[PDB]
Amino acid sequence: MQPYWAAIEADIERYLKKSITIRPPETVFGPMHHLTFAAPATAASTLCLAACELVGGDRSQAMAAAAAIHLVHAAAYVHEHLPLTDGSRPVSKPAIQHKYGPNVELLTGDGIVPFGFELLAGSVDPARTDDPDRILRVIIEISRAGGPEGMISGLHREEEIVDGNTSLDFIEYVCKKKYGEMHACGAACGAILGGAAEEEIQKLRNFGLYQGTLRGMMEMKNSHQLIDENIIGKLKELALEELGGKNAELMSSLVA
Amino acid sequence: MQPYWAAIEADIERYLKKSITIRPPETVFGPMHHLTFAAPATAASTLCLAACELVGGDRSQAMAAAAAIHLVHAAAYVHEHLPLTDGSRPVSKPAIQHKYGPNVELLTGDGIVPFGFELLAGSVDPARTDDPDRILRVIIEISRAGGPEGMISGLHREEEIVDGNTSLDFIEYVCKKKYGEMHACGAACGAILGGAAEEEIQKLRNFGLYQGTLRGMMEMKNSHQLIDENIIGKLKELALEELGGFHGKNAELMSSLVA
Amino acid sequence: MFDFDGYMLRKAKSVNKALEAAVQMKEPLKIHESMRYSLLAGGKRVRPMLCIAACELVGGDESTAMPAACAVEMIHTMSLMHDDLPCMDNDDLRRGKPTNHMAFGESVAVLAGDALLSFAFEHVAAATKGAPPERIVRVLGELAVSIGSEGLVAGQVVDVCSEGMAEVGLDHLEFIHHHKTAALLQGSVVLGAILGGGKEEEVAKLRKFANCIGLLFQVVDDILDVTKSSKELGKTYPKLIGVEKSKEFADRLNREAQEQLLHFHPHRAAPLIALANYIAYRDN
Amino acid sequence: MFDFDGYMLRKAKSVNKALEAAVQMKEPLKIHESMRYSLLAGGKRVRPMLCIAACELVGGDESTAMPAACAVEMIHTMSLMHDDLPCMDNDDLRRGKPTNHMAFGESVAVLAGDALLSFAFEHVAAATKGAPPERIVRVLGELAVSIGSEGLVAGQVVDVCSEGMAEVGLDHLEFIHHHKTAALLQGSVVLGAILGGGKEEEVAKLRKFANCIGLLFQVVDDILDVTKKTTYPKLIGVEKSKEFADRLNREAQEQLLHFHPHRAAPLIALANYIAYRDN
Ligand SMILES: CC(C)=CCC/C(C)=C/COP(=O)(O)OP(=O)(O)O
Ligand SMILES: [Mg+2]
Ligand SMILES: [Mg+2]
Ligand SMILES: [Mg+2]
Ligand SMILES: [Mg+2]
Repeated sequence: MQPYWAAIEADIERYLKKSITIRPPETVFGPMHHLTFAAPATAASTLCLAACELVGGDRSQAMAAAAAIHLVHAAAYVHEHLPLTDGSRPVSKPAIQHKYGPNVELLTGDGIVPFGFELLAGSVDPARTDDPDRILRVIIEISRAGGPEGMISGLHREEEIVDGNTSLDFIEYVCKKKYGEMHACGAACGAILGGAAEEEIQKLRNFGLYQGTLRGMMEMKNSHQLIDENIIGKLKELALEELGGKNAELMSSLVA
Repeated sequence: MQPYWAAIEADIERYLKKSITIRPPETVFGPMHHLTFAAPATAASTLCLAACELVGGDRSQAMAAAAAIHLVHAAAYVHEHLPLTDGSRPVSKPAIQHKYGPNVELLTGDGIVPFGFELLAGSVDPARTDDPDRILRVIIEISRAGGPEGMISGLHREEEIVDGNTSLDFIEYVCKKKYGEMHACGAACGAILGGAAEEEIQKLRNFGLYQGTLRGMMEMKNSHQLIDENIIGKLKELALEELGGFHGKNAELMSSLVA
Repeated sequence: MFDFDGYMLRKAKSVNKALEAAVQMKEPLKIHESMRYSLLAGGKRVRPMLCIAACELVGGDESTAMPAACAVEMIHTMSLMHDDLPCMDNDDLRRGKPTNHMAFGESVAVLAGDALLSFAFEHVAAATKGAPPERIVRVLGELAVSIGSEGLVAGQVVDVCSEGMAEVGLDHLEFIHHHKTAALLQGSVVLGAILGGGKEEEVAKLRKFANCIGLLFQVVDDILDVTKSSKELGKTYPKLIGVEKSKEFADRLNREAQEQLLHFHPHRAAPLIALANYIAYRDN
Repeated sequence: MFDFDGYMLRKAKSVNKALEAAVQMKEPLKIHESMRYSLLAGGKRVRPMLCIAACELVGGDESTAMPAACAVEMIHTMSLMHDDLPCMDNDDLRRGKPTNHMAFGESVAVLAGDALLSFAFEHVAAATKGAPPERIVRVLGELAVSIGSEGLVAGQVVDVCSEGMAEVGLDHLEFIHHHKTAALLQGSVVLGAILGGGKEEEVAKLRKFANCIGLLFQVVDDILDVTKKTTYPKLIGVEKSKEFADRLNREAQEQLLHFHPHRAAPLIALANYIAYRDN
């Protein structure tokens, strides 16, 4: 619970800082580093490791993946904050600070994303024999959740939210697409790398979907305030219902 | 058009006239009849009779579905030309002729559709074992084809078009939804009904999808000529390959619809 | 003893859940958002309950009837979405909220309405588990019959097409209510009866019964429309024979209706006997 | 070889066909409409050719390499998409057509480019057939490195951070070129070879070949703009720059000395073509 999700955010942050080493040229990695860690953590990575240990796997087995997921999140987070001149992207009041410039952020975001797969492909232990198929599947899962049918898709629609005049049904979708898909991907991957069977992988995959859709739903509440509870309930019900001990009923701590 | 296809089309009109008969209350059946044949003819409907023969079975078997497929289309046609007072949909130039007022049109279209399924449910022959299984599967293809992820998506997105200031890609998507989806349905349904087998169905389906889209673009040509022969051929092509594996005096006719 | 308020309150919950689930948000968003807006806005779920009750009554269970149950409420919804349009009634309130076209535009409303009509057939055809193919098809046919040119749509068109005819005979007015209102309630009970395994006689008996609470539900629609407030309701006989002689008739039907249920064991009929009185007696 | 253009034209078609298939229109329509706009814009398709050629070079089969071939074009396309953005080069045109962000806005341009980059990996991971997962994953790692901060992006980052300093040396210039240009060519050729069942030795030659012709392009391109800010001529003079180009072309062609004369012909041909261009 409390300090468990901590050792997780830590073991992940550590693995990232051990992998993104500022060096020549400090102009490239100077940003690649700052932006990778300047991005808020995403529950998706946490959920990735948690799911692994749940199915019985060793945390490290899904560390490259969890790292891969934060990178994709990070890269996307940066890009959704780039200042645009044509005003095609509505101005989000939570204006984050920009150390580096628009050209360096954009390119760094394009550098971070592939680094995730590098780590993945580059973490295949040739001594282990299921490592190949399990990672190839995870690369599919991750790239597919960060692609045009997933995250990208949520980022796009989000720009259609008029605030004071946008139903909750719509927002949930944007949240399902912006976070849900990624979180789904998260638990799903943690289970695959874990060695879980199709039965579990799916169940953990559904939980994540609802889990991520609920989390980002919480993010949204901040701004517009049609903060219904008949939606927070529906989701957690379906989330919990997707659980047929602790780790087996701890994932249900984010829905309380 | 080509003689073969006009003959099939004629049959469907006869079958439809046999099925739809003006009668009291004429206030209801008058509009239901006129609007049925007022809608443009669709190749997704005749594609069902043809596709059926190609795999073996007889046309008469697919007549019920082909009829429903035209009716679901008719309904959609009437609705897209509905006079919308609040300028919801981009009041387009079309302005076709309207015999009946908005209300009766809106409503009859809602009466056209269920009738498509009535004909199907009633087409069930007691001296047939599979009848219930194919007609159930076809009812699904049609309802889905006519669904919100089918024809309705095409109609919805179509409004988003602004004269000659929209890509070929976008327009091609619209035709794929508005026309391909239904056409693909008619090749499948016909196949299914004919008793065909998956691999065949799937193909005929893909064929219809492509043929349907090509047909859509062809009528989206006059709307604004710019459809280089590339998009057409790309489609024209794409469909034929699918037909690889169907031989006969019929199998070449199908190929004629796109060539 | 039988607790109606509860039986119905839970049947409605079960029904609202299945609905909410059958119609999810998905591309194209606005279209689906329009579907959910009117459908899950919450009604009384009178029709879907009739289906479920008729099914359980003859032997089967809710699970088997839920899809068709949800379907009839889908078509019932799209019918209201279309009745409110400018070319029709041009209304601004429905289920206590701005009309669908008012909220999404005349274009979306229609397309979202046509979607519900069509989707009702897909759902019943593909989601009904626990009934042989021929039976499912049969039901599809009955629902089609009940909402078409010899059913619901028929009542609606004859209705608008008689805007003037100030001769309004009780046969014209009988025809309207029978189709514009009774038609779908009849289909609801029938889909249920058949799907549960009901004998031709049980379907016949339930049909005639549904038919009864048909001319009834609407005689009420009229009495509630001409007594309640535009705010209580959330959105004709009481004209030719007055608002008083309309309550002398509405009874005859209620009884003549429950007399049809004597065909079944009074214990099993409790829901219908009941659901029949919430129809004769309700506040919207 | 005979008919080097016909060859490249064939490769381009087979590839364009596959690209159309791979990225189909769909919801959300603007994100995809943007992707196709830049991707199916019709070009030379050198990278996809380098990939397929490299595969067939080692008894590989074009079929097995098509997904990866498409993948490298997706990255190139998206690099060019972001490249034209206002915060960067800010170009309103490209090949006589409005640039991507001008047609769909900056937001879509950005996102669709992102969509092409991640899809690049998806398509390769899931569409690639005729090779063991160990090979595919490996190939994915290679694409990854070719476009990250040790490849494409590395080159494009130093280049934007260099427009300020006007005192660039051959060292600084060659880095920008190896990363912003040869990196992706290196990837392409390496993907084809791995998926083709190429020995590590073979894979290593091809990696070099690519680097030579990668550098070769920018040099010859610098020479031409003179026989018609920093450049090879400003640094070492034309005469010398040419000397380099010939050395580059000579070396590249040696890397292919041992594969079959016939299977190597296309690359040798592309090498010369890069050296003896009038524009
Ligand atoms: C538009 C048409 C055909 C109207 C006639 C049928 C009718 C009286 C429906 C009202 O249903 P309801 O009173 O149960 O409304 P709700 O479902 O909102 O409770
Ligand atoms: Mg009204
Ligand atoms: Mg109303
Ligand atoms: Mg540039
Ligand atoms: Mg530029």
